[PDB]
Amino acid sequence: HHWGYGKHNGPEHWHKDFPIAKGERQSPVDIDTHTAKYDPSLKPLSVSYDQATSLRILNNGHAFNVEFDDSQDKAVLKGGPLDGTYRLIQFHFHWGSLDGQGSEHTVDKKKYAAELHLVHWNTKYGDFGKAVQQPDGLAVLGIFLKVGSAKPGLQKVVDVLDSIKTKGKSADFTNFDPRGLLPESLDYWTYPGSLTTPPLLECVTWIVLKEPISVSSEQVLKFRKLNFNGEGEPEELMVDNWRPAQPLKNRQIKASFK
Ligand SMILES: C=CCN1CCC[C@@H]1CNC(=O)c1cc(S(N)(=O)=O)cc(OC)c1OC
Ligand SMILES: [Zn+2]
Repeated sequence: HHWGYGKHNGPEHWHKDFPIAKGERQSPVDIDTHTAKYDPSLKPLSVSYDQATSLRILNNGHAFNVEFDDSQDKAVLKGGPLDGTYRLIQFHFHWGSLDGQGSEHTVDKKKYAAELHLVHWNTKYGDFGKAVQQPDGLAVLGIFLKVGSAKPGLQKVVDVLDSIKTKGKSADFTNFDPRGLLPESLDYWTYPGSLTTPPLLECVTWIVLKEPISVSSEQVLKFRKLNFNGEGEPEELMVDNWRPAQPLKNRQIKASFK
């Protein structure tokens, strides 16, 4: 009886195995655009993905993760609210059964069709497992997806999903360029928070881009053909793999833009 996104094991149950689920800095949150304050002291974010080395794509039973070589400073996130250098380890998405839900963060209670998370770790802690034990260990770049025009830079991801339908399947996924998943603007909101999956560790500086990317209906329909189950098991479509907004508590969301 492991955690997941069903009736019996979904987000309202997680606190029993992971009591931090009711903690002081949980994610995701609703971004109230009228209460977020412009912070002129933040910087421009620096997203340096030209040397990124993707390796593999894995269906982990929750989402699919595109994994990178993080054994050197190749694809790194710096600036904005961050001090130091954060290495890209993996990206994944959260999405819905229908276009009106899927994102984890919300904007004035608006749900997007999906949300991309680019997960990076703070090199001062040496490895990812040490970083997730620190309050400043991870930086997650979050990007909303709306349904409209296709995202050309996403199609290589879409076209490999048939090969990783079920939990525990992986495929070679070399030479994928994550720059093709970014919107034009790097305007963002930021706040201190958590992993949105168990173990829900309070180790994340969240950086959520204001500008969504557009993907096609055909692209997101291919996300919804994945399976939470392993091969040969009763089919459970991989949909609605999002945690809902959590209480903001004693936190301020800051804006990089006026
Ligand atoms: C070294 C320990 C930390 N490990 C322990 C098992 C998962 C946890 C790592 N969690 C993540 O990387 C992880 C984080 C997120 S999220 N939405 O960025 O918090 C999602 C995910 O899979 C959809 C993840 O699993 C790979
Ligand atoms: Zn995520």
